[PDB]
Amino acid sequence: DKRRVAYFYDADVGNYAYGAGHPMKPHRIRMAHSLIMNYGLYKKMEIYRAKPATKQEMCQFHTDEYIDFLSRVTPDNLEMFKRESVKFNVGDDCPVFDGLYEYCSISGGGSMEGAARLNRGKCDVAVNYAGGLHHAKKSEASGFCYLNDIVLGIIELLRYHPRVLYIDIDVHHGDGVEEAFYTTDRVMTCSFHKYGEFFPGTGELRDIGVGAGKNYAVNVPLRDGIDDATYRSVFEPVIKKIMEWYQPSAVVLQCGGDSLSGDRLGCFNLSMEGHANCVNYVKSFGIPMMVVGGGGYTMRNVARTWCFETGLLNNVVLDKDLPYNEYYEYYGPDYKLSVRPSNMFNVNTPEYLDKVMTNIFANLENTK
Amino acid sequence: PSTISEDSKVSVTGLPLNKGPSEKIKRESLWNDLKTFLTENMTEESNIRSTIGWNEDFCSACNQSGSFLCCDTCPKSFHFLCLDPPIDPNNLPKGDWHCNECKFKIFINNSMATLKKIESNFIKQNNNVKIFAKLLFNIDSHNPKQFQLPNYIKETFPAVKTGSRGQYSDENDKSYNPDTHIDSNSGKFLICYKCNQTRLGSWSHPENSRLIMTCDYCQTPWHLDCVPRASFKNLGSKWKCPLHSPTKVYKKYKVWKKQRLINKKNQLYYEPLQKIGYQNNGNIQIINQDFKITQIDENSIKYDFFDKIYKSKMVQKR
Amino acid sequence: GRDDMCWEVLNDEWVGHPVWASEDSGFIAHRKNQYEETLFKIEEERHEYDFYIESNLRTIQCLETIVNKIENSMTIYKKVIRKVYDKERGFEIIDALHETAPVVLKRLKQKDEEWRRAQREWNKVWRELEQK
Amino acid sequence: EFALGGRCLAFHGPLMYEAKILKIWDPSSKMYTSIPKPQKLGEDESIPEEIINGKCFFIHYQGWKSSWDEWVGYDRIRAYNEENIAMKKRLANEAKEAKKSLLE
Ligand SMILES: [Zn+2]
Ligand SMILES: [Zn+2]
Ligand SMILES: [Zn+2]
Ligand SMILES: [Zn+2]
Ligand SMILES: [Zn+2]
Repeated sequence: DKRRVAYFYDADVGNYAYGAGHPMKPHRIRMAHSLIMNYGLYKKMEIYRAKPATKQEMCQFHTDEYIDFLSRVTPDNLEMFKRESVKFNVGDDCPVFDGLYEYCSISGGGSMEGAARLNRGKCDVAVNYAGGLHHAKKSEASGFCYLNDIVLGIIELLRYHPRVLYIDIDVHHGDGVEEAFYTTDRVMTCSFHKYGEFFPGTGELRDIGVGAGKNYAVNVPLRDGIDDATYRSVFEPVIKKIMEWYQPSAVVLQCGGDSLSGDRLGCFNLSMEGHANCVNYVKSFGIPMMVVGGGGYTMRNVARTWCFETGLLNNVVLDKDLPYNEYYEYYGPDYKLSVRPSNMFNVNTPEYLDKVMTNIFANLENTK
Repeated sequence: PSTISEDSKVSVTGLPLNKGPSEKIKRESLWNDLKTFLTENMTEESNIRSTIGWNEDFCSACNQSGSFLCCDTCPKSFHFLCLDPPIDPNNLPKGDWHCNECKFKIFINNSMATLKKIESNFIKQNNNVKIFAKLLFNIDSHNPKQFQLPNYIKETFPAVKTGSRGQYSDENDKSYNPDTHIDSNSGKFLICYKCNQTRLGSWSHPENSRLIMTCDYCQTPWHLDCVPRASFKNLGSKWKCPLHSPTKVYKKYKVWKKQRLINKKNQLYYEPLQKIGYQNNGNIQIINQDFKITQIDENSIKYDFFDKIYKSKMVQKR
Repeated sequence: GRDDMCWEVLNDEWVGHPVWASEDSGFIAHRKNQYEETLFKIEEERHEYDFYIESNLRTIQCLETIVNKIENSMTIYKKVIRKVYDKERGFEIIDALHETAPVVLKRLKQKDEEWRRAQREWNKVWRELEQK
Repeated sequence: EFALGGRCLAFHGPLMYEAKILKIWDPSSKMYTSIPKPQKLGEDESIPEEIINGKCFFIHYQGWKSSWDEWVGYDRIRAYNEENIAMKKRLANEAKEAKKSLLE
């Protein structure tokens, strides 16, 4: 490949914390950045600091009342803000902190600029881990997400590409993104997620899309604790079929750390290389890529995961030994660069997976 | 002023973040290619975007908790929506608010003169509609309430129940575990209908067992793999295997529904006489006069199916 | 900001709202052992320490770039000033700065020193606890 | 309706008493099935001759002590349905009216 990889990072993303016990900390972005920098990778990517987005750009997908409420709400002014809090689901699940507007603007600006750079051809690989809030849908904060900048990325890519493909690998289904393109045939959303009594709850197998988006939405229902050898086996053939058949011009991938082995909320049994297998397979097709970072609440794991992936995209394999980052204490007893899977029993039987393959491929048989 | 004397209060560590080890924890939690400073320069502000140039804890009407506009004359609690007319909490009345009953008891309720008021209202409506005059007068004395069914329409159907706050509820509301395959009352295994096996695997080899849900209606055991399913049904509705009637049909549109369960006191069972051709609904029995359930005489089902297939043949055959 | 193409490709008719898809019952979480919970506690304490230290360091650097200029990204500093001046005097002192920079800068540096010392001791404790 | 362990409602004079079934009698085999069951008539178990040859059942009256277990056949043991509940309530109301007439 030897792709020209651009990169985006704002130094203000590690200075906005959620609630004390809240599992969502963007500090993981910052030690992931330090993992990237101390490995000497800074000589291989084009580092940028994208401009934060403005209200006129969030109103492209979100609503004027929603954005206006976002720009004015504050922990100090909360007590008089009662109707909007319940109306837009901005209460406890998605709490309000000091720099919420700033963080949302940073994430949206970074992802929207990444899509812009992919459009102009400055890079064929744009990476923005700050974005990836695949749960909020145009009017409400959901799943700790407040702004679905991903849809802005696909909007900008569609400005140049006739077809854009979205892949979700977060153990959470890409509800907001699939909803944003449930009816259009330009975008395919393909979410690999856990299906059951899980927080998304959506992503049913028979969710091929409505309207013109019929047969243009793929949902992969999975059981607990899938491992690398099974995740790759369920991943690769479907991606092969979609690329061979839907044939997107652009493609967007959501790289969430939630499916990591031993995630604070995750339940999957993916190690480092099982996760990197999907990235390698995606980069194996040549079409431009816009990598974001979604789930993951074990920052010592997601930082290592993201550093390994950014090494992999530049077609290099990083060292297994740490370069003595600043936050050295975070990286366990051995201080290596890997995620060790646990001994739990994987319940994803081959027969259920085979039926899933049969259904998905039969549905795709009509997407030349 | 010199310094913040109340500087270190508390932190997540429990300590004020300025004390440190917390010796009790020490005894508890013990046994006995450059740096990032170069990022300030290689960060280039990219703005090449195509759009860069732009009293009570319940409402006295809903009997639920939530926003409460309580009163002072009468200790009542109301939801803002559960109020006639619905008042916007943004523009607060900012004054003494009394319930409709309180308003009537203060303005009108002179212990004897209330008869004068009701008589006057009746005589302003006796010439006009007067059957409703008493009700029209009296409903002005009442607080708004959430609408509920009158405790007997529900009883007409012995298949419905009221939820917690008053909601609808019906008959479908609801490591290695080899014991799930055992009946435990007959000692038998759970032979799934689709697979005709239990697929117990083994304790030595747990990776061969197959999960079973044993449908919640007719208790038929089923593999999670025999019918595609990701997880069990535990929180939501009762699972039902696909060996049950649809009870609802969309045909091209047109909608069909099966009648509800009524008390057998009011159930009027009926049996036809033609026994070959008799157009009935899905309300059949295999062996106010509107919910008659046909006793279908099962062989009539076979007959009706047969000539129906015959007609489906001759429509395309002739 | 919704452009015509945005009106074309988006979708506002069909929504899922997982609560509707959840039968309004809830979601079943995953089971985690107590060791995992202790790891979570250690991670949370580490994150709080490092977040406070990084915010204080960023504001310290900004105040240094201000004071070296006056010798002759909009909420971080106000937040850290309010945290340091937790006596509710942060509100007045922020505006007083907007019109006293060296004294607040040196107080921030002192707080940074104490926080880093406590962080080192806590790092020792955390590592000792985690290793088993 | 009529099964081992199932609920039942049996007549007793001008009122009914609900009970739970424990033994099911089979007059053809002269045998009853009980639950903690092919077994002959017990050494201390017997049924009245007017219900020894009928489908009799051993029932326990709820709200009554365990010493009031009775062998009641199909004559009084009715089918527990909505009609059974409505008719139990009907005769309870008639008993109430009889009590009120005895009083007022
Ligand atoms: Zn996730
Ligand atoms: Zn109310
Ligand atoms: Zn009142
Ligand atoms: Zn089976
Ligand atoms: Zn069934």
